[PDB]
Amino acid sequence: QGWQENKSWNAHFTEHKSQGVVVLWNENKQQGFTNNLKRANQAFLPASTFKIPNSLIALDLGVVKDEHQVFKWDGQTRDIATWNRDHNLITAMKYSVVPVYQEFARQIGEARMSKMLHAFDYGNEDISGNVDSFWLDGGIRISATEQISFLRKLYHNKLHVSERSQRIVKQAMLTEANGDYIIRAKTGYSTRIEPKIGWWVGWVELDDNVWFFAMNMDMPTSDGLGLRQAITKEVLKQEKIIP
Ligand SMILES: *C(=O)[C@H]([C@@H](C)O)[C@H]1C[C@@H](SCC/N=C/N)C(C(=O)O)=N1
Ligand SMILES: [Cl-]
Ligand SMILES: [Cl-]
Repeated sequence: QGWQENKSWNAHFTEHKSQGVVVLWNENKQQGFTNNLKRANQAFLPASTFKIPNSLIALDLGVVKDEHQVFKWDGQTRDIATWNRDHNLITAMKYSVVPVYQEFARQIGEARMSKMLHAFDYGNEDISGNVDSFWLDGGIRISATEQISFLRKLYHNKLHVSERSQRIVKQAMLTEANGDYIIRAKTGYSTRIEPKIGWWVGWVELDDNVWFFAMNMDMPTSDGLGLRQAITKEVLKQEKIIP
């Protein structure tokens, strides 16, 4: 089997009248768990979770000099208000500012974007579509288990980019931390192509172990976005990963 199936986590999806998959990886024991082995291997558009490889590539090619470089707002008012201001790599990740990352992809270019995604072993490695939207409405597809594989390489500094690039991106992935755990992660909301889904991918660092996770769920409207982190934390608590 490889992966173990734990159907009891479906209770957390059903409790919120939702459908989806959570995948966990225990790094110390090299064991994986999921509520749905089939959906765990189903490949979707990455949407904003593609900000992780896009950040790595932009840094390594010097499109982004460091996490303090300011990317000026282009003056075009967009629907998410946090986008209509200047950003650096830290705040553009936090607020998931698409137009900044679309400019990164334009500067990287089709040829180099394709070779890096092949170097990364990322999903189906297919960038067909527009250079600045293929991860939103083009041909790239990645499963939850494939996100884990990619994230594990990032955690260990094993992707073929500089160690510094990988350290900066993991810094920008910082989402939450207390005296018990650190979460580094990235959210995604795929809306341009059916089915609309939400993503949350990353890992939980403990004193003696790290737990990688990748989840996606059906997201017909934006009012459910909070359930990405809420369902994931319910699974993490049930498995006694976080208190
Ligand atoms: C990437 O996944 C998304 C981009 C492609 O639009 C961004 C946008 C936010 S959600 C939009 C604000 N919702 C309000 N209700 C996002 C996310 O939260 O994952 N990623
Ligand atoms: Cl994006
Ligand atoms: Cl940090």
